[PDB]
Amino acid sequence: PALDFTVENVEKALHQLYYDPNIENKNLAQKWLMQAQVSPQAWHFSWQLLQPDKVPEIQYFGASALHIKISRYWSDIPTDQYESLKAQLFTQITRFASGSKIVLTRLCVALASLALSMMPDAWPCAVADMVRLFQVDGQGRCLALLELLTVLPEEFQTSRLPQYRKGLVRTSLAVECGAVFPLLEQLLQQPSSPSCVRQKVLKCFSSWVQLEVPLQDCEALIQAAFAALQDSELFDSSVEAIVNAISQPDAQRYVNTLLKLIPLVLGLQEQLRQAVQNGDMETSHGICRIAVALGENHSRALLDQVEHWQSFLALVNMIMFCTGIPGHYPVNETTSSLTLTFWYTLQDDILSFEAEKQAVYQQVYRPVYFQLVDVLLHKAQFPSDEEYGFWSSDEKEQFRIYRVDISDTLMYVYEMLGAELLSNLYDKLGRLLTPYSWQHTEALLYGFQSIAETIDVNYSDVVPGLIGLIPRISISNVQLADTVMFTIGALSEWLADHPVMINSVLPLVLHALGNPELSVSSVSTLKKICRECKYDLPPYAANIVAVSQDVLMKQIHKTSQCMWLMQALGFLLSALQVEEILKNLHSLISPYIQQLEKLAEEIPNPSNKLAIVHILGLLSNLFTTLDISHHNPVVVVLQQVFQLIQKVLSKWLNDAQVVEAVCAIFEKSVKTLLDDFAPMVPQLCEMLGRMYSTIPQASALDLTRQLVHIFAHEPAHFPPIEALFLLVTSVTLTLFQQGPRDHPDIVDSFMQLLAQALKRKPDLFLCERLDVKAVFQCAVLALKFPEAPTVKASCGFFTELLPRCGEVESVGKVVQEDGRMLLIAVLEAIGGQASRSLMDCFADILFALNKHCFSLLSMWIKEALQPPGFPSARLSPEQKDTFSQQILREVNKRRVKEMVKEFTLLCR
Amino acid sequence: VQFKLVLVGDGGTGKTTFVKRHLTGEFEKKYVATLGVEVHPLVFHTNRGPIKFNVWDTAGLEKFGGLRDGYYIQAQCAIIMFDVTSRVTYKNVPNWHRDLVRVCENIPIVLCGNKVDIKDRKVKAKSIVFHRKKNLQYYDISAKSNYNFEKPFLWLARKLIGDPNLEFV
Amino acid sequence: FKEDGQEYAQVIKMLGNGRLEAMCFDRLCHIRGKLRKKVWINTSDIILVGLRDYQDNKADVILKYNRSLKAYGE
Ligand SMILES: Nc1nc2c(ncn2[C@@H]2O[C@H](COP(=O)(O)OP(=O)(O)OP(=O)(O)O)[C@@H](O)[C@H]2O)c(=O)[nH]1
Ligand SMILES: [Mg+2]
Repeated sequence: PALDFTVENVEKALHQLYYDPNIENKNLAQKWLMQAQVSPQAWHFSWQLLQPDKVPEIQYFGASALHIKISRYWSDIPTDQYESLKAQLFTQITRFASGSKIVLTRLCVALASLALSMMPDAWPCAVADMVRLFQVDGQGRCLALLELLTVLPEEFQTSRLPQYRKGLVRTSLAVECGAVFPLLEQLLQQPSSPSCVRQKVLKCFSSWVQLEVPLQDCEALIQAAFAALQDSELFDSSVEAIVNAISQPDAQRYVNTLLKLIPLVLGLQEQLRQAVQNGDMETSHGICRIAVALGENHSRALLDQVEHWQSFLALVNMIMFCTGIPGHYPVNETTSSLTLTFWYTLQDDILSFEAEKQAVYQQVYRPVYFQLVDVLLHKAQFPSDEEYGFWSSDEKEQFRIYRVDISDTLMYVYEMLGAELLSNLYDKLGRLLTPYSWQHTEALLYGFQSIAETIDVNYSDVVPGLIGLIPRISISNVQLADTVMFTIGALSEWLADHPVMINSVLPLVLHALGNPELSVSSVSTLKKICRECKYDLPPYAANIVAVSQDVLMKQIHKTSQCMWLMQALGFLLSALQVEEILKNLHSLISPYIQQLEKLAEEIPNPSNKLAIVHILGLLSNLFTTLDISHHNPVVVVLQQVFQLIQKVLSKWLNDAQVVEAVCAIFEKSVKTLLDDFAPMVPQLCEMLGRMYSTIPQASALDLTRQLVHIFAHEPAHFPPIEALFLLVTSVTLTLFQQGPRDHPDIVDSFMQLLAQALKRKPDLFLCERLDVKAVFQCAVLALKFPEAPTVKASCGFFTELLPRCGEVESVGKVVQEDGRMLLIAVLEAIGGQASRSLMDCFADILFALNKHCFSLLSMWIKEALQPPGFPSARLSPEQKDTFSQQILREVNKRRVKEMVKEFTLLCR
Repeated sequence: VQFKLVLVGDGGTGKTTFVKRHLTGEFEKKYVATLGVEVHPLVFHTNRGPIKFNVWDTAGLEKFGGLRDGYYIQAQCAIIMFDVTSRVTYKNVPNWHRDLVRVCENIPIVLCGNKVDIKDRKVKAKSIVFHRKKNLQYYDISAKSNYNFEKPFLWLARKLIGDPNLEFV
Repeated sequence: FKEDGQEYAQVIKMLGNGRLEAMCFDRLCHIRGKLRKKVWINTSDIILVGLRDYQDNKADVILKYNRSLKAYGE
């Protein structure tokens, strides 16, 4: 059974793919169509699909097929058919003037692709030829022409070509731009042109300025586009054209036209003023996009040209006006957000100038920025509760993110204004605290929160008084309280240096740990406190653990929130004296162990699962941040834990999540204590070794790697870890036989382990159990993997192993015995079997081969290159020799990457 | 309710793993280049009722691209995906948007940044400016840690049905 | 080692307030907050900045160099 690639069959297949509900039917139809598109018969049937007899859904495939035949497979198209292929397209495009827009666009894309594929010399004047060819409808002909001319430059931005060809095309295209522009200018200038056309003109112009085109040439179309802004149907087109022509990178050099642009943008002000009043969001939004597009893209130059300081100021004001548009951003006005970027740039530019002139400009724009603070704090101010509750969830989130962006801009504003701003904020807040709406207080406090973290201690006079004000603030409303907590959390680093103030803020935060509505803030703040102010915290600690116990006893916090509290308590205990710390930790973990005992004895239940996970996680988090080493009783607790852990593991081995959670405790506890992790090593190796024999898990490999890197040098705890390593190697390699690509995580992690081991203790490779040949086989196979990070890790291992040769006889013999295959695999990878991103990770290996074993690499490369077209068929016989001669020399490491890049670029 | 969603974006992004994560609830560690289009129906429960999104999973690699734009026809909406750890994917975004608009102009599209869960991030969160349109919104999704899993489909469902109040069951 | 969107630079001038003017071997450089306070940069010192996508003129000081780069040949 078979279906020849004819129009009827292709059409039936299209109808099936587009309408048949069966998945496999679509998957079959689509494949048969994959064949149909590439098939030669396509050249005949495509046109027949474009006939008026068929639905647009069918016609479009006909157009797309052509587009793909030309774009993907241009090399196959014979030279004699060229003209025949061109002309045809044109004619069809003409027919689709009144036809479906989608198909017309696809055909124009196709013709553009053909043009670019024969742009350099074969089609000398494509633009002028299109113009002449188009000049039965007349208006639709112009529209089609404009669509083509619009698609032409963008299809170049995505056309994949070699550097020389790409440049050679870009030049000839730049030549054509100057022929396209007048056609656009004339069509716009003439009053006999309809809006439908003018839009296509603006879009065409905008599509052309996406390429690096001299602004001085664009000027006329800029003027016309500014004129078109008064028209309602042309606004969205003209604004995009204007912005795309102004915001372009090359426009920075042309200051002469950029100065002539300024008075035009200031002209839009009355249309902006009316739009803000009339509630026309689209218009004010567009006009603001224009204003900012000028501002942020030409600020430094506009300031440098001091002779027009008056204009720029006005511009700034306009932008300021767009910042202070009455109402809130999410709903009332879409404008304000767009403004933010500009402000930063201006600040930057003003700080970029030499100090002498910088003072001159700062004297002008400092009050502008002080006004910017008043504006931004008022807009970020929450609306009334009655109104806010009515906002769309999307709108609330929009305002949240928006508020984050403002919080970000205030951070730089502080870098500009300095302590004076802090003084103003403190004075305002004090004035407010000393009807009454929390929104204002929370606004100022939000500004203070945004700024506080970046504030230096050198000029921090406001901070003490601020901390003085914090308790005076009402905890009535939740948002204000959250802002308070976050503000404290930001003040943490300052609170560490001045522990006398801690007593005034601590109870305010500990109270918030009780309320469930503040969970995210409070805890975080507490963590941020405990992590920063640890040495001075122990006198207050008795109440902290007590309140932590009560707040945890009640189900006030979600689990993920509790975890942070466990980390916090870890940081807290890290400072306290040993005995008291052990007693307190025992007290806090005592209810947790009892619940763990209760879950283990019970048969594995779905309700019990999450309950066990919670305890395991709380333990892990408690262990992550508790470190008396300040780079241990935690080991004492770990020993007692080990039995219950073993029972729980015996009961819940099959559950992957629970197992991972159980391993996590050891992972964190090991990462925390470097040298103090030794007295638990013998017990840990037996637990992990049995766990890895049952089911392979990458986390276990990583843990073994950590144990290796930490405890290698200390021999006293080395013997048990050695057995776990060798066991792991035997289990992986045997698992790898069943499925190579089946478990990339395990492979990647294993490569990490072997690399760490090769670096830390090369002698370990001498042991007999490990199949040093099979390992090398697995790593050699790893470079072929489609998973990128696994390949990268294998490359890392390779990079580590090479200098170890000679120093270790196992590595030397292994490399001598199986060395050629590795270079074969690397050359295969460079040839085109690997992505271009990991190339630099591959090259490293090669470089190492030069640094460790020149004599072997010379012969290996020499032999590997001999067969014709080994890495790639495109490679010439002389190029193999140039790569050989280059790579041979005993050469810097960085140049090898460049050589490799050029080679792989040539191959692909 | 039936709505066709075309899932596009650069190759190796992890969109197939997202779809698989939603269909089976299992994250797949291994990466296989998707050939052509992978059509899978995903159904989400809502207070209005059940909404069905027919996901056409597009090839990202150029060589496996296949029919390409031909999948886009009749799509009510789209999801563009990029890898946070790789800048090139983000650089290619306007290209995917451009091809999508040509076939379907005003359809709601969601931009998704993935592998955010990964410690090292190549793309800062500040850079994203795609959501500046009314029919566009950005999300940080993590197919592994399941962070913001339903968010794109939720936003799309709301914008399509016409009910901003619509929530997931 | 340098990454994409990042150039290795050497300090040319000082602007203060966490800002420096420098000339990459391949612009204005900006050093941020606590990291900038912790490490003092000087003129003609080796550095490494990350290019900003919006403006090629401005970059962010990412790493302070203490010799290996000369051996690398970057
Ligand atoms: N860390 C992390 N990795 C992810 C995540 N999502 C996907 N990945 C990675 O992406 C890989 C899967 O690739 P695929 O989903 O097959 O990529 P694709 O969507 O098929 O791309 P195409 O073939 O072009 O269609 C996995 O091996 C993961 O390592 C994530 O959320 N976090
Ligand atoms: Mg896929």
